[PDB]
Amino acid sequence: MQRVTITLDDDLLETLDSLSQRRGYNNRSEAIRDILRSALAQEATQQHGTQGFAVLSYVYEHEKRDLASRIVSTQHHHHDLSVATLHVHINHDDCLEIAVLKGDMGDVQHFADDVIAQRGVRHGHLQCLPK
Amino acid sequence: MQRVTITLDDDLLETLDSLSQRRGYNNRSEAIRDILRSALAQEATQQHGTQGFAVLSYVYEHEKRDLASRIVSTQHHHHDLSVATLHVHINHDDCLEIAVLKGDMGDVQHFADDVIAQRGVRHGHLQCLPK
Amino acid sequence: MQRVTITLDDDLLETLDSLSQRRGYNNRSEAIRDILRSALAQEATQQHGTQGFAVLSYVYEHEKRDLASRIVSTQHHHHDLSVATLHVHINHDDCLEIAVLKGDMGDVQHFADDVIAQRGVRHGHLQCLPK
Amino acid sequence: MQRVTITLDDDLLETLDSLSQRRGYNNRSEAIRDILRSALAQEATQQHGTQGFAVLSYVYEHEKRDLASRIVSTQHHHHDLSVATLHVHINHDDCLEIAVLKGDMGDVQHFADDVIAQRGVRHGHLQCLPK
DNA sequence: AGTATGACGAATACTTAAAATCGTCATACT
DNA sequence: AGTATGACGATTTTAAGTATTCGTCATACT
Ligand SMILES: [K+]
Ligand SMILES: [K+]
Ligand SMILES: [K+]
Ligand SMILES: [K+]
Ligand SMILES: [K+]
Ligand code: NI
Ligand code: NI
Ligand code: NI
Ligand code: NI
Repeated sequence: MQRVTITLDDDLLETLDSLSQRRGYNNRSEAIRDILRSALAQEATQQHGTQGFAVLSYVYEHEKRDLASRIVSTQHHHHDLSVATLHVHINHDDCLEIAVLKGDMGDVQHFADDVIAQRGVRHGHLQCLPK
Repeated sequence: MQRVTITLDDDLLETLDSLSQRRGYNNRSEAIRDILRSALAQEATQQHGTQGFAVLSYVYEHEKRDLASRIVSTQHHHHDLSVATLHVHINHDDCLEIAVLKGDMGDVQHFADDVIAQRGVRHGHLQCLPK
Repeated sequence: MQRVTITLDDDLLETLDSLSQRRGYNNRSEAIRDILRSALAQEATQQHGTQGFAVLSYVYEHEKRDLASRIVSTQHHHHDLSVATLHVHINHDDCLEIAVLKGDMGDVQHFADDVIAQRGVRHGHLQCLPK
Repeated sequence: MQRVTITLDDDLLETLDSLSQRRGYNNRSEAIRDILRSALAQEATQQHGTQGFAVLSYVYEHEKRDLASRIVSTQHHHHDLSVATLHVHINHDDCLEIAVLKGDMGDVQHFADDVIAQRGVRHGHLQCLPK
């Protein structure tokens, strides 16, 4: 098999290990392998063509890599694809934005990842509602 | 923080890396992490004790007398969970409502149900975001 | 850009400078500007062909079965002037709605009126932001 | 009397002068004096006591003065007076934000100023709805 | 009185350089 | 297989410094 080195926040790591231990896992590699495999398999994306509405929601640290200042530009670039976005400051560092999108379910998907992917933007998620 | 090495079958890794490039993160580490945090969260939102946030999105028509009226009511019902609610008038008689909620994941789920029910609520979807 | 000097009575200036420090701007120039744009943009809305954005806010009781799903219907009549509408649930029966509107300042003021009307809408206010 | 030099955008200055001319004003200093005096005198501050809800709404170039990330930062500083904020991208450069505030009408008022005073935040406006 | 401008400390925008983190591999001990 | 690290380029943070653009007061013209 292949080796791979990932880098995790201390908290993430603990949260992960313990939870892997309470499940009967004696080795991380298995543990993680099962999750990747699982969540990876149960996947699906948006067919390019249909139009409609989408609801992109996600959390992120506004401090990390001028994410706040950046996320906006990211959107203003396709400002003809954003209806509005609702923000909710959940604490000094973290933020929970919810963006309503409208247009080519394709462009949407893009713009979505143009966000979600960013390092320091956890729990990304795009929900679609095509005409 | 922390850095770890795991081992996964040549097969899986390929599947993972496809995702890395295919959908955004040209970073294997993040890809994993985001999939790791998905995991922890699921098996945290469906765990006794957890509190947090949540994004309940749904559609419905403003043409039914016993549809648009109830929603708001049954929502004020537990107005201690509703942070706010963005609403869009997609077309002439259809509404796209997104409601951000906050509290014990339990009640929250409950609260979501008592909303997706009210006949006329289509595509109802809950997205939990623990602490 | 442009820089100008004006002359005002010792009296007035003192009143202005109190405002500068008292309420934010520790900058005389801005203080003035903001007050100047209030003036202009005011006698800019009450005019012809004037188009732009507007923020219609108001409160009401959802308890009244003819007030809850009553506002949404009116808004759906001008679903072409509505962008989105944020809504909060102050308490068991109080609603705080904010409707962001775009279009011609006429139809808007119109629209607003209709919504300010529907008996039971208190504190109703509309702010215009011409282009 | 006292001399004072303010700095204005070219457009602002023209918009202002012409409008001052169409009103029978032969000198700017009078024109401006009258507006300052008026709107200034016609104020309405908030006392540190009454709690309630507020509706702060403004526009601002997100690239100017790092506003996008600063605004956020400041709000996260008073992240307890903030319920939720609705953003709307009107164009590549400008943004229309609507923050719904809650708490001691006095702090709100303060906070609101910590947003409106900013060079780069035009048409700022606070609307109060106490208890 | 009402308008323009010079002059210059203060605030903000651009560049540029060094320091601290992250993302992957590869080697090495369990 | 699993897990832990050194090594090292790519990505971000900080710090630093210079060119601009502001905000006001002072001086001078209209
Ligand atoms: K991410
Ligand atoms: K609430
Ligand atoms: K609409
Ligand atoms: K908050
Ligand atoms: K301002
Ligand atoms: Ni925030
Ligand atoms: Ni609607
Ligand atoms: Ni309500
Ligand atoms: Ni914007």
